[PDB]
Amino acid sequence: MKYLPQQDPQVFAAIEQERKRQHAKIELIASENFVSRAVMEAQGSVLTNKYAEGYPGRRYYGGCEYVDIVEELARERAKQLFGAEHANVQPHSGAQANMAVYFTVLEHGDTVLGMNLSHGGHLTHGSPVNFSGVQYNFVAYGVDPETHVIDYDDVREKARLHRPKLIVAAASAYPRIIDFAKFREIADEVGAYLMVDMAHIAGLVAAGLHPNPVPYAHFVTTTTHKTLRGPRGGMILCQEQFAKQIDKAIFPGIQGGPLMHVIAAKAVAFGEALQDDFKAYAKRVVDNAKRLASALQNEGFTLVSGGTDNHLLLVDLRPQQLTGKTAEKVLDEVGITVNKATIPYDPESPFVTSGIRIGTAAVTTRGFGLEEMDEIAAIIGLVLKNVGSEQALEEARQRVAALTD
Amino acid sequence: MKYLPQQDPQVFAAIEQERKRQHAKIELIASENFVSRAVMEAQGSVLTNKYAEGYPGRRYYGGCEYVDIVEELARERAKQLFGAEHANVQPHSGAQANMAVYFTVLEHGDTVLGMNLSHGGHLTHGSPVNFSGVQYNFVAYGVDPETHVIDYDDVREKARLHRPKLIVAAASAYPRIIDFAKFREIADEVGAYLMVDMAHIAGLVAAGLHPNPVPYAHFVTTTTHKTLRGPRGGMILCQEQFAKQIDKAIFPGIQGGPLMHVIAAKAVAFGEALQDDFKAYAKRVVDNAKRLASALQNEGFTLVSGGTDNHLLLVDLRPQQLTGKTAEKVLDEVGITVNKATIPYDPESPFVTSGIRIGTAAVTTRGFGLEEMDEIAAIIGLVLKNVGSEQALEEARQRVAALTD
Repeated sequence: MKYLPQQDPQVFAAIEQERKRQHAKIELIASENFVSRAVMEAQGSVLTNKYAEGYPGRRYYGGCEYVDIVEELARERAKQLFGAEHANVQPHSGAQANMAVYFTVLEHGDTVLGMNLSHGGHLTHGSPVNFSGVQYNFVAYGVDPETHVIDYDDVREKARLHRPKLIVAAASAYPRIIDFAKFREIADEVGAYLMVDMAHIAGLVAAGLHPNPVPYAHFVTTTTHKTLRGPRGGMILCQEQFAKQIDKAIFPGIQGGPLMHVIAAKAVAFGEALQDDFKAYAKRVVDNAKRLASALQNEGFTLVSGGTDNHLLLVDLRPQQLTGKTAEKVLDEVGITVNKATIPYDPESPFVTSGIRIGTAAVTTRGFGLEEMDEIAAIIGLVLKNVGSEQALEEARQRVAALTD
Repeated sequence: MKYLPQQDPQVFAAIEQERKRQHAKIELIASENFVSRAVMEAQGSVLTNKYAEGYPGRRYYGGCEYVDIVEELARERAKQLFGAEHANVQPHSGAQANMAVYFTVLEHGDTVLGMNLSHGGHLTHGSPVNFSGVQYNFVAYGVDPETHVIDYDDVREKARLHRPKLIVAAASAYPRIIDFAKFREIADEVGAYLMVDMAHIAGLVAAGLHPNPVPYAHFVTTTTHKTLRGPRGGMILCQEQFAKQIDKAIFPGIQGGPLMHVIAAKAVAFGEALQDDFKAYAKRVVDNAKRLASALQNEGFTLVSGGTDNHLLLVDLRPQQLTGKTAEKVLDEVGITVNKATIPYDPESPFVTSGIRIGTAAVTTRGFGLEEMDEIAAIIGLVLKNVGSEQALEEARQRVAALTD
């Protein structure tokens, strides 16, 4: 940076702290990643100055010729990446992408069937303190209490009983492959739309390491900042038959001016994802997650569903008589960042929990491999088996530092 | 830029076109401005990598110590700038800022009273194709058909008749000072909340050139990218008594992860606005708008309300037998960017219109003054009085080029 240090010493100092923090810690938040310098440059461009309500070639402001090129690059590369008939790259966030789809096909009070929030479902999949659960009548399907895999007979029974207008598949904390074919079959049975929220798994889908929801879903929503490794924002994919309706839902429905600089950054991230090396990266994410899972089991930890098919895993800490809150706190003390997480049929509140959620997307981006996964698991074991030993915690601290250089 | 040119030639070429476009054109879109290099650097920072759901010191993710500092700088500087008891700097946009306030105090189907959309009111103030008009029952107050000033007796009558739960004041195309005291008096009479959407005038308010709505309104919403000259986004100001409710409306109500890099950029923009030179700038914006108004009248143009008290003006093109659409198109041909705009009691559709909307915030930022205002008015006169003369249009083109260097 050149201008920020002089203009705003306070903001610059805080940003610099954050930058150094991102290098020093072992970042295991499943939803996080590190974007490229190109992506950041796009976000830091003069495109923030441009009002561009509407869509390419159909704007409500003149002078959009070039931001049109940018948005179209984003849309076309997204369509290449996922094989979708239509893309809307304007959603400000995952929240707004989901909001727009709901706005398109539902009226206030309509019944929607989503994943149980304590079993992996997201806040925007029906929380009663979120717009989703306040605006619409959400019911939930669950995972099997033993396997922790989605119970498709439960999905089917809930759908047949409650007759939702929309079924939502996908999750913020589900460590196994989702069967989109079965979701569509159930949706077809009850005459419901199917929406898939692939936010967490979007990069994996792009790399062919998770089945693609696009052929099975009427709508696919996603964020651009998780496994897709792009800027912070949302996107909607859909068949051509819903394109007009989806576009109208975003604008003039639920948003105004799009963030053209962020859309530029989306285009850049999609360009990166189209490359062979992104596919290799995504494989290492999944490989690393399996390795970390196995290594954690070797340390004596129980994992939700007994492992992982994707980028993320959940540790069930009940055998160690620890809460997720306690584990999160102590791992923070040694420089390892995780989330506390509710496990299926968790006896604890969502504010305490019996689990931690871990993902490998971020550490994989920084070049961590299988050996690093073994060491991360060993450090977690050292810490969680010795929460009362300051010497153990200091050793962990030193081993964390050794990993991050 | 260093990394974008190599990584993504296509995106870089389009951004470069846009940058050069921003220099070449006379940008008169009332809602636009040019942000500083510091603001852009903040947006282009690694803060995009950080999930920070929740609020400073009360996050749902660890490792937020430094992004907390950034958000708090934004909130505290906003409170300094506007004298508000509470700020929420998380809204992704003006749309979401407004959405959050509505979510806080209204239930589905509640009556809201806003400014007539063809008289200056915004899309999010009750359009039937926007969430506002679909989710809530909007009624409208109008301006006087002769003076084009808000008819406060009409505000009062509509409020007393329809008994709204919320009254919205403020506008996307109102060229005069709004009387917030009178709005609060009417709101008090009918037991309604008052929300002021100061998006357009926020920079002017910060510089003491427009009365501050904060003391009169229960909620004040704004964008950060118009006269405030910040990054693209939203903000809500309110009294302490609504702070918890407003914060909960943004999260977990209507959004997820905030854009921490954009929040950094907001902090920077607020820092700039706190400086003496921003106050001088804002005065020049208003001075330039008055000068441009007077110069346009000298050219024989009729202005909505007969002039301006702020950054923007509307030309009523009916005396010239031109539509706003025609004027917008031909001005585009010579390198002047305006919007077509509905005038009060416009005989034309909102897609054709009888007016153009012009603002001086952007040209003032690039250093234009009173002499430049005279020339801009003279060029507009030359063009709009000679729409069929290619030689006149080429002369205009050359005079536009002379202004932008």
